[PDB]
Amino acid sequence: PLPVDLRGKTAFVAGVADSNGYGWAICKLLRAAGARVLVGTWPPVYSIFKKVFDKIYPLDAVFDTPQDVPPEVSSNYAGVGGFTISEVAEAVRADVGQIDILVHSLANGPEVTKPLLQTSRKGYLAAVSSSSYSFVSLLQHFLPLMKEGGSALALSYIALESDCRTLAFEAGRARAVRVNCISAGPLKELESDDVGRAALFLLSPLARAVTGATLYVDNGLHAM
Amino acid sequence: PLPVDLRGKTAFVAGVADSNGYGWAICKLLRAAGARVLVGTWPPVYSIFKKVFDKIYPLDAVFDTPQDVPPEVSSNYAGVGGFTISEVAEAVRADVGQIDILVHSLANGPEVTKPLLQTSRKGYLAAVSSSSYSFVSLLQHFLPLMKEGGSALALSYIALESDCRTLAFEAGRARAVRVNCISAGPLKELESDDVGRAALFLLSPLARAVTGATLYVDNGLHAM
Repeated sequence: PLPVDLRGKTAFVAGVADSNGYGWAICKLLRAAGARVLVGTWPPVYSIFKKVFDKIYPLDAVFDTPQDVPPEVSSNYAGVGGFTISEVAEAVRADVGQIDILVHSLANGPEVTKPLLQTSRKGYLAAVSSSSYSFVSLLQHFLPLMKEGGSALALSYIALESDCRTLAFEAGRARAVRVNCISAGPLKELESDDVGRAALFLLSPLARAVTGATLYVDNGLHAM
Repeated sequence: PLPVDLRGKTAFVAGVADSNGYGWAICKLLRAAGARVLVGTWPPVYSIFKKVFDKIYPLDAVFDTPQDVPPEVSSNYAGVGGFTISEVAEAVRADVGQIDILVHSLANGPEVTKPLLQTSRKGYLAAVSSSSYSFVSLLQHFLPLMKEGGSALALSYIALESDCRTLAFEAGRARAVRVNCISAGPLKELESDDVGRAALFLLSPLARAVTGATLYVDNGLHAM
């Protein structure tokens, strides 16, 4: 009925913080369906890991290259091995050469919900950078490494409907790579696996004709 | 990973005209997942069937009550027995009493895509009526027979994003029924299997947290 065999494919999933998170859920769903799973985890949580997935890398998706990492954040993060997006993507390439699936688990609560008059330039751009741009970059740096017909999904929880359709167009002409987004509510009950299943579906041949879609997994919350 | 077990559930699929359509596809998919499939077919094509689905009814979703059927259509459609939406819904209720799934396959070609200045009132309202209202009515008359937590899907192929979100809200407060829509392209390419599988996903417990969604199964055509 809804067959999902990912055995031969491998996936890189960015943004795996805790256990009861949507990101972790997806790792299982992909791992269960047979895919090979590479994970990019916030540097801190990475060490308490390096000491579900077939391989893990430290990754702070808000940094693109070493030059963006401020001297303080730098030495802190100590002896971990490049955590910026360009560095992790290099590592993945050396380690597997090509991936079929790309997932970004992007949790963004505080800002971008705060009324504009109460905001600050630095804090407003930090939320844009962190809540939406990071995915653009992660895709930018991982796209040249994705098989044609690969699939990318950006997950946001707790309007990228733009970047999505746009990145769907750009990544499509580029390598015929589907790009989709899931906008979830915090976890009419909503469990991680609710997002994990919708995620799994979009990320598989089952949705081969689906790209540029934003699906709200929030029990009717959005627009209702 | 994407288990779909509909055994103890029954569905009424409206539209089913040909054998190489998305509608027919979904009947098989639902049946395959174990569901009991009730079919509403255009009166004419129904007489050929009366000679996948566990039961079929003659149905012209553009008519709500007998009084809507003009004498030219009455006498023609002959000896089929009540094909309006109110009459079919009555028959389904008598035969099974309650359904878990409702699907509408709407095919709307040339009309409604034609430039406004090039249209006529009668022809404009005729396209609204059958390309979108028919679903409102079909849902209006079937909702009372749907189990709480039921699932409804409007399929349009070859605008109604808010009409979908609206019916999602109303049917939500009402019977806690999910309402979603697929906007497909004509028959990586695009085959019934693609739509039918996305249909199956939204209609199953897998998409339990999904309502008011409009998903374009058109290889990125729309939104790009």
